[PDB]
Amino acid sequence: MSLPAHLQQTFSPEEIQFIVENEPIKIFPRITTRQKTRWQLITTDDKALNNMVAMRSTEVVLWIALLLKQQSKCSIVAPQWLTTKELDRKIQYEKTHPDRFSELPWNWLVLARILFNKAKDDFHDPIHELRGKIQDLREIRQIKVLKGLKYLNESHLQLDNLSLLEINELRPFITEIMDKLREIHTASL
Amino acid sequence: AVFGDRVRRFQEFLDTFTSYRDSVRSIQVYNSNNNILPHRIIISLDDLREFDRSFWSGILVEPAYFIPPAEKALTDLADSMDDVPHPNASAVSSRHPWKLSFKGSFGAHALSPRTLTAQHLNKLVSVEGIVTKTSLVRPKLIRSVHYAAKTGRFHYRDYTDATTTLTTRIPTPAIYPTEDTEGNKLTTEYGYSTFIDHQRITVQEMPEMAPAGQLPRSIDVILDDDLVDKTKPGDRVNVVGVFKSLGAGGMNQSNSNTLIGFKTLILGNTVYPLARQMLTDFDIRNINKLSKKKDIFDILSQSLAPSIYGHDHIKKAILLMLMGGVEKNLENGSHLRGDINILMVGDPSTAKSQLLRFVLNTASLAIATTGRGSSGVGLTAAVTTDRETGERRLEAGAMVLADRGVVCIDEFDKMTDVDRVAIHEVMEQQTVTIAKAGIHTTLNARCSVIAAANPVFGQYDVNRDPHQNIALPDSLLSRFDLLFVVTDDINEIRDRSISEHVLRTHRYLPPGYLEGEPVRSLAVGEPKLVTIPFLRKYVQYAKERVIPQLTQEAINVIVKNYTDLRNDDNTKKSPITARTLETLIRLATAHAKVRLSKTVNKVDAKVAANLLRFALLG
Amino acid sequence: GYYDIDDVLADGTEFPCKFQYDIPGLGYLENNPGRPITKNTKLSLPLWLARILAIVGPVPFVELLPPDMFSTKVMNAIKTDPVALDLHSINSHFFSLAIKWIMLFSEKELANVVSELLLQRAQELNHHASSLSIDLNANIATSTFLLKLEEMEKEIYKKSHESYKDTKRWMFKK
Amino acid sequence: DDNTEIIKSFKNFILEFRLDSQFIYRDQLRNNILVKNYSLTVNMEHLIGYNEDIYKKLSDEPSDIIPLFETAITQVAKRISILSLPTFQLILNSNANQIPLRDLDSEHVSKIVRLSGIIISTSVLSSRATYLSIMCRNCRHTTSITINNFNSVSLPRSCLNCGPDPYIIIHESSKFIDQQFLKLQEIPELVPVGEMPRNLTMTCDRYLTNKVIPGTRVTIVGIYSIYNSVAIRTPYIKILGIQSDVETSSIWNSVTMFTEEEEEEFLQLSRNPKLYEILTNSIAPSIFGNEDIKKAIVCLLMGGSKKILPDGMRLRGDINVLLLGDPGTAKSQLLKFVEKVSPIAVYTSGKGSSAAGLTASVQRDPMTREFYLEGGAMVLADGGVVCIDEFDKMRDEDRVAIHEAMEQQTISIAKAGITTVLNSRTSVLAAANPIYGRYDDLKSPGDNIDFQTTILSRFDMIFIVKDDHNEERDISIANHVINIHTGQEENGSEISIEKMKRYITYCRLKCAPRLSPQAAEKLSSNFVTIRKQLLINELESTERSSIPITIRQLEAIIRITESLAKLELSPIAQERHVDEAIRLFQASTMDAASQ
Amino acid sequence: MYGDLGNKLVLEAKRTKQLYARSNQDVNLPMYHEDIIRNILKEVSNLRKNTEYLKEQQQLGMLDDKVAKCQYFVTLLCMERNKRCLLAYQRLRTDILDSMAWNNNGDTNNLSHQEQEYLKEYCDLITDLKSGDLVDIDLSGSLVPPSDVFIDVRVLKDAGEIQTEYGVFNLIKDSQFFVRQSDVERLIQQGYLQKI
DNA sequence: ATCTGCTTTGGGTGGGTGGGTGGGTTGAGGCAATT
DNA sequence: AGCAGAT
Ligand SMILES: Nc1ncnc2c1ncn2[C@@H]1O[C@H](COP(=O)(O)OP(=O)(O)OP(=O)(O)O)[C@@H](O)[C@H]1O
Ligand SMILES: Nc1ncnc2c1ncn2[C@@H]1O[C@H](COP(=O)(O)OP(=O)(O)OP(=O)(O)O)[C@@H](O)[C@H]1O
Ligand SMILES: [Mg+2]
Ligand SMILES: [Mg+2]
Ligand SMILES: [Zn+2]
Repeated sequence: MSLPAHLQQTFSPEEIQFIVENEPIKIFPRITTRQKTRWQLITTDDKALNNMVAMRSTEVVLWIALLLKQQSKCSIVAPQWLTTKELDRKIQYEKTHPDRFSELPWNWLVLARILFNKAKDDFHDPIHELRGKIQDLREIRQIKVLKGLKYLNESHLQLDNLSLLEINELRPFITEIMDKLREIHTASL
Repeated sequence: AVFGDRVRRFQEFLDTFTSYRDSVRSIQVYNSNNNILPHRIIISLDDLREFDRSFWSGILVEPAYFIPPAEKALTDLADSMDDVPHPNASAVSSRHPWKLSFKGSFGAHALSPRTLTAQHLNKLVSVEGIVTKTSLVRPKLIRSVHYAAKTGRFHYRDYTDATTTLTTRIPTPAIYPTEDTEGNKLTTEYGYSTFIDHQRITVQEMPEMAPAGQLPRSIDVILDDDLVDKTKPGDRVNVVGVFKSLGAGGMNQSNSNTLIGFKTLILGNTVYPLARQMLTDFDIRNINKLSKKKDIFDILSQSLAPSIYGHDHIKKAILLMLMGGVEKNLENGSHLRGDINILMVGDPSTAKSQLLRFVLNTASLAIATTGRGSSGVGLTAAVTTDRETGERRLEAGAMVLADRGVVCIDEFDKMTDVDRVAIHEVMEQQTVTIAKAGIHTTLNARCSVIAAANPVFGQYDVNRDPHQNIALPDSLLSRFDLLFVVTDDINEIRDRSISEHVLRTHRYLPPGYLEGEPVRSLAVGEPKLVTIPFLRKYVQYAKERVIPQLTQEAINVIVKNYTDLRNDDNTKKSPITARTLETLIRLATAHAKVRLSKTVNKVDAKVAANLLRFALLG
Repeated sequence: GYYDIDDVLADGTEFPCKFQYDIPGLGYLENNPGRPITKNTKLSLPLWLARILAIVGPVPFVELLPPDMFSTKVMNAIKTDPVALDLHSINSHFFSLAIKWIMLFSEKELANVVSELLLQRAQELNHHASSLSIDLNANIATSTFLLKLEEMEKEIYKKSHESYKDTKRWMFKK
Repeated sequence: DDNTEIIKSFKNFILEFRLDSQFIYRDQLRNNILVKNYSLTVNMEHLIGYNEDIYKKLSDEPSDIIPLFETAITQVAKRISILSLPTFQLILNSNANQIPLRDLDSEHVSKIVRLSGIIISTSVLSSRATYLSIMCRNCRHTTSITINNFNSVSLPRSCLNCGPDPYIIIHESSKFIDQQFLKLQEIPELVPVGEMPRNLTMTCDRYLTNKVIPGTRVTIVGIYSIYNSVAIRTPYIKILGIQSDVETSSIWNSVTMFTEEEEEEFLQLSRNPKLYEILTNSIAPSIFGNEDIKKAIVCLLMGGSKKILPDGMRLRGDINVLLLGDPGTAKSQLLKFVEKVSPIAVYTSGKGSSAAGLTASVQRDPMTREFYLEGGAMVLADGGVVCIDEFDKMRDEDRVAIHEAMEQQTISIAKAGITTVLNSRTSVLAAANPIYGRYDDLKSPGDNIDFQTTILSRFDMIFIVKDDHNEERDISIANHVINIHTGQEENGSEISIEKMKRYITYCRLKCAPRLSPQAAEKLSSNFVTIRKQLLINELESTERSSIPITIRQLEAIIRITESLAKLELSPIAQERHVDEAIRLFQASTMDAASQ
Repeated sequence: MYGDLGNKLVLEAKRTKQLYARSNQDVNLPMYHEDIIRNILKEVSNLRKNTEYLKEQQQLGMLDDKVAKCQYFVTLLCMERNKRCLLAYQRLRTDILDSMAWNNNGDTNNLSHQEQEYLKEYCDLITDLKSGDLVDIDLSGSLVPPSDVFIDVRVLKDAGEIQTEYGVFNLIKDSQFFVRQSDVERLIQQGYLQKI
């Protein structure tokens, strides 16, 4: 009908990327738009863009930042959680707590993929090391998800600190299996 | 430590379920009254799973560490039950512990000889297949008891082997002790020693279940004590046991190969046949009610091979052959056979082979052979050597294996004279005489032969006499009760009918499948057409508990028919003889069997006469 | 659902039944047409007919006998090893008929058995759906397990496999 | 010392190897552990790219480093799947030049080699030890041993007084793996001048077992080594990888080995409106004319559909074709092509064959003195096609030994105690000559054919190919053959042998059409007319027809209809296929009978 | 029995759904099963005749209450089952037609005349919806989020100098453009352009 | 006088660079000569 | 286990 069958009840990875690209990020303008034309937006705030000064930290929407970076007119400042040391700490936290997920942002995978693809010269650590660390973290969280899937039931379930992309991956299996369990239980009464 | 705990846990299981206790008590009572039941108990794995999951999982995955405790617990229970006042010295010295046997549902351990791999070693498995070999039963020493005359006390010694127990122990050579610890002379007391029987069989994968272009595989099995002679070659069995490995497997420096694996085999716990149907009171009453019908013969005959058009009389003959006659042996020595042999000769594509295959599938026991695929030795028996003991013996052939059953011979005319002689002897005498390799014996082969042959020129010729049309000897021909000559005569109505029937048959779709889907257990213990299973039950019942006797009226009918038949101008496709009288009596007796009657009446004689007349004079 | 094709197919399976009255002119239910159907007759009717005949009729018109798909043997096989069991052969719409049966008779033993079977099977279902092949230059187990899946499990597996495949394609898109 | 460093190096390859943005081996390992396949297939071109030094070690001493790369894989697998598992198998892929089977000699001992051949025999699986638990006879001291299957191991000779060899294995605590033996014969073309083909013994482990069947061409990567059975050693190859063009696993079990992407191609090809023409043109592109025989060969390759009735009767689903004709007709070339296109096929000459050579033969093992059964041509071709050339030279007995296997598709044996009924579901494609070499029209048809009616009725379609001297056709054939001699369409009018073979496999394992009522009525009317036509022809001539028309021909027409339907993945066979089937039957068997 | 034809029709509907799911881009509705539907409706007609005969017999006949109830119940249930199967098949086909109508901006021999009329007036409805207050949005637009502003595209099939709303594009076969995705999104949808 | 060490039966848990004039002997299948 | 050899 109006909506394809693969977009029903769930989001596509491109939809998740679209959602992620509206969060603010920090950039270093390579131009001085501030006056001592003008941006006119309706979906976000435009004061920051109208007030830019060379080599001065400022915050804008992620998609505008990517558009500016495409023109070599801004250098994205990578988040603080995306350094080598922070990823080692998160890996250690995951290793020592088999029964819980680490406190990574809800967009760590998507943002990592976007920034590695687009801004390769804006990180202060070698890119290969960061890719390896993210891969390790993904494997640990996958083990934890596999172990936690054994507690599906006709009642609620809790998956704290699970990120958006992982939840999107698992939404069909979890929802349908739990729905069938609920249907059986309800038929029982 | 753990062993005692497990024995306690199994003892608590036997307490919770009282059926096993009742069975043990009944076995002991029956033994006391007395021929003798063995000390074996069948436990349901499902009940054990319901009771204690850990014990069930251990018995399925680590039987070595969990079966001996259960056997000991059962033996302790039985001993606590025993109340025999005076135990005989043999009984006191006897080493006869209670053995455990399993049933129920094996989830993923239900396998076949092809699917057994190294991953399944040291686990309880159930295997299905055909028994192809069977060694000779030889006693095996377990315990020896001696007597010291001077000291006046008995001693004993315990022996163990790799195949007599599930846990590895130090080997014990079978040398009997001769001197006491202090140097006294010891005399063995054989009457108080303990020996058990021992046999090894080979189970082969079912040929029809094999992959494409691969010959079936087999596995070796060991049966001890009361499981020794529960199977014979050619039987379909389901064997439960523990998959093991033996020997050093080339790890000893004597063998320099360095590329040979370990030996493997199964120690059986149970054997389950897959041949006789168990009749219920409902089945018996239904059989009787049907037999009271006046057209039961026609219904049963038509029910045979519903997918073959026509051939009513051949189907009737096949029914009478499945029922058989009555075997009589006289005091003087004459031994009259009660089996019916049938020969079909006709043009190509007349459904002879399909009738043979249907008889193969329906009959309780049936062996398949062809003309060019068989041999004289392969039909009677072969001389081989026993691997276990290295002793000369005989292996039964197709005719011997089919004793008290049926043997279907396809392409009877493509055999050789040397191979035809064996069948001639078997049909003439119903026995097999063997004189080879210093062996003299007489094997029993009491089977019914149903065969199909082609004329000499590949198509029956009406002009030429029957002798010129068939290449088989007259002596061999006289041994067939009914000779059916079937011709493919082109006709319009008949062709339309047969073509419509074939087209209808070719459009069948089995339930559980979609259109265009090409065609491809759960437990081990466990004018309307009559279904094949009910036909088998009817045949079993009738040929098991009916022995009709002749009566003067049937006698008059038979004598009149024989007299008229022999001296009649009309030519016969086969020559009348005194053997025709025996065939008439046999057919009448078989038809009486069909009706579940104790006497042969006029109707049976009139049916036999009509069948023989159709066979002889079309 | 009324328009759900799988449900329409499921409602068409045959269940054993036993009539309890004497109804002339109902032969077509039996093989023969145009003959009276005597009482205590045993015959297999489609679910959409048998259910309504069983609830409508005091003594209803028919009584539902235990189907061979919910027998003791099948339950024991389910409990022993759920993953290895071949559900497709027992019935291609096993779970739907099971839910309908539970609702009809409100029996909880079957409910618990079926729930445990479904959970244990779903574990392996996700194990297989999560496994995505790779091409180095530029299997058997997965196929044998797929052959055994029931229709509803086959839909769930397809959906999960497509979701995993889409996420992997997006993440490693050059 | 060095072993730990080598293990560390191979562990860093599995954790650091990325060609773009995907870790190929880390992800391959996780995906394999999830489906219970404890192995990793590594391409040696990737290892030569990470660090050439690691390849130098793996190639200089293969049986010492391969065991240290397996333990690295196991450690990485534990790190990836277990949040704090037997030793993992390593399967290798290489593109190095293939050494001919007969060129392997002392210069290649203990080296990685690649070679091709034909598998002629496979053994029953054995069990090799991987972890022994041992005990001492006297002092009862418990110990364990660990074994890798790479030979250059035995129980300790001295205990840890205790006499020599004091240790006995405790079996209920040991673990074993699977081992298989294979015989590899060299390809017929590679063989040197005037030499018999040579064999070579091979062994595979764990996940490389039950991967091949006798008679299939394979490519092998392994180690050419030696084992002592005086100062000579018998060579053998330790398999490290198997690659084959035949999906034997799909053929024995279900449908497998077809990717969804590969499966999509087959559906697209089936949707082609004129797939029949493409397949007909794709058979023997180098043989001119003979379109009807090529359509018959397409139908034979496709096969019908087999039915098992409730009462137990089985209906044959294969099609048998006979080619009778004059010399130079290209019957042998058609047979040699069909042997090469079919997934399973055997080419045999009726003269150089025997009753036991076909079917199965009884053989005695010289060691055990026990008779066993070995399959012949019809068993080796099970599930495929047998091409019996020179069908007229076969002896009467050897030909009679084929009736049951051709009709009932089973080989009943009763010899030397062995009593069984094997399975042989094969299609026979036979070529023969008339009595006088050329079909002489002057004499009656009963004089040109020495085959009996029984054997002939078993053939679905009989082609009596006659060579007529026509100037136009002769010029056309001359031009075609000269073009062949002096001289690639692949534009939707022809598909290569590989694609056609894969499509045959897919169709056979995916479709089994059924007749609709209209087709049944049509075929039934046609059978009545054909039988009447034989009777009118017979009444005219005293002689009894030499080519028969029995119920088997009706079943053959049904099989041809079903094969034509299956060709296009149509679950139902309609009249549009019945008409073609009737046309082919009239073009071959009624044509032969009319003369 | 009395629902075998409906079961066969629903099986064909299932096959149609499976084909639609498997197919990647090109979907063609199988030929409308006119024959099976004709047979089903004929069967419903005989069932109606049976109900009328039963009522007539009850009005003047020896029939009893229980027997009449049972037969009148078994006939009604059969009619209901046939109706359900028919409606399920038709609804599946209509859903695929809706999907096709939305995929285009707004062969046919397979469809029955009723389905042809349905599709025509449904496209009319879609265009009417597009004409309303949602004009600024291209309701039958692309459902993939916009990611890149400028894309490289290649002309897949030769055509004249098509004059789109956004401008003039000289669609020469085998020629590349550096343009904004928003402008050439329709041409990509039709197949005149490819993203590469 | 004591300690150290090899090899059977006969059989494939020694083999075919030890052979069959050192014994393990029927069954099947192919080939020449006889027909 | 009996017999063949080295300390
Ligand atoms: N009366 C019949 N009804 C149905 N099928 C028949 C009939 N007669 C022959 N056939 C068909 O004949 C086919 C093969 O013939 P069959 O093998 O039964 O003949 P046969 O008498 O053993 O021939 P031959 O002399 O070649 O050994 C079977 O598929 C069966 O379908
Ligand atoms: N279109 C063709 N028709 C006939 N022969 C051809 C054709 N193309 C090539 N040939 C030649 O046919 C020869 C092969 O012989 P062919 O297969 O025709 O013999 P046959 O008739 O089957 O056998 P025989 O002569 O023993 O009866 C090869 O030399 C090949 O070059
Ligand atoms: Mg036959
Ligand atoms: Mg030739
Ligand atoms: Zn010791």
